[PDB]
Amino acid sequence: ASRILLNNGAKMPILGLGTWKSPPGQVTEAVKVAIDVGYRHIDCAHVYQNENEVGVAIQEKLREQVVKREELFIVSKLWCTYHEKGLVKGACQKTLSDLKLDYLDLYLIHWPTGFKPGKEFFPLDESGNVVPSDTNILDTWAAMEELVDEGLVKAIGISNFNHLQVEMILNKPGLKYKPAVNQIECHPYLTQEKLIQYCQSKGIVVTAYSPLGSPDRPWAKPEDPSLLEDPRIKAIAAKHNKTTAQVLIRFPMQRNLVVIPKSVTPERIAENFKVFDFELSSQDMTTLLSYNRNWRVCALLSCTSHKDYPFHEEF
Ligand SMILES: NC(=O)c1ccc[n+]([C@@H]2O[C@H](COP(=O)([O-])OP(=O)(O)OC[C@H]3O[C@@H](n4cnc5c(N)ncnc54)[C@H](OP(=O)(O)O)[C@@H]3O)[C@@H](O)[C@H]2O)c1
Ligand SMILES: Cc1c(S(=O)(=O)c2ccc(=O)[nH]n2)oc2ccc(Cl)cc12
Repeated sequence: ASRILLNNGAKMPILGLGTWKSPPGQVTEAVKVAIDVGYRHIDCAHVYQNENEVGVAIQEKLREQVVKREELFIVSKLWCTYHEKGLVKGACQKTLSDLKLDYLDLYLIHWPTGFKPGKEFFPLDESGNVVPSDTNILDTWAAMEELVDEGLVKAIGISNFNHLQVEMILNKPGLKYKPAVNQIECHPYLTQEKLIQYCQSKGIVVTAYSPLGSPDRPWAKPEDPSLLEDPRIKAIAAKHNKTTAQVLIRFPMQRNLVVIPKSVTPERIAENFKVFDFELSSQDMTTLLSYNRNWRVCALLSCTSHKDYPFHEEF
């Protein structure tokens, strides 16, 4: 099935297009091509600095009547410098304005860590540590709930929250809306079994980011493990007459996850969508899971002293 039912009663496409690092002069075409070849879910964020250009593509495809707005599922994320109650609505509205939308399908707290507001996305002290905000995650959640009640967003969720932080939200006094989604890094080298089971047991849908291991991440080191080049994964793909990327995308789908591979290459955008016509066996799935090594693309390494840094915790 192409969509998963969320705890807000809406359905979310299990395959979406990622847009982190998609250059602004390429992302409009990427999103146009994606919609043309079947994608109905785009993963966005203000911090990616390309929402205007994503929006141009969405608006053109709506105008062309390639798709209806109700058939699209557009996700964005509240950046860390906007955790303050009085800044959340304006951050959401800037994203809506850039994406050329009147509502988002899903709006996520991008990270649990709040930073000092201002122009800088990573405000630093003179010694290089990120400068925190005193705003706690629970008050930021209350501000997210208001966006649902104002009609700006259909669903709210979280991203990069560890198990205890998810629990904190679920245990919030006076909680009005549960998170619909927790978007986390997940691939065969970071399989996330504990966090995924917890979220799924609470009815929170998990989205897997960096499913191909983000080979374009800015801090890649040549010695790092490489999913797309792992001969063991290549062998599973060859057995199924699929590409390694197609296996890497199908894998989270069969764990009841949503998955958001990024590409700006038209052929790969189309490739990555052709994952609804084959099945990995249970043995394939367990074999892929066995490759876990707790290896992260995204460890927010500049924020490790923040009180809310998510990755000291086991999960
Ligand atoms: N919530 C968060 O904190 C967070 C963090 C990280 C990522 N995300 C989201 O998750 C999305 C996906 O993660 P990601 O961008 O880190 O990396 P990814 O999707 O794991 O990998 C993207 C890279 O793989 C390449 N690629 C794509 N399809 C390919 C294929 N079929 N064959 C070979 N190479 C292929 C892309 O190249 P080309 O583009 O050159 O084709 C790009 O270099 C992001 O774009 C963003 O939307 C969210
Ligand atoms: C890692 C990391 C990043 S990132 O790598 O810039 C990133 C990448 C992509 C993205 O979508 N979000 N962030 O930002 C953070 C902010 C707070 C914390 Cl605790 C960790 C990080």
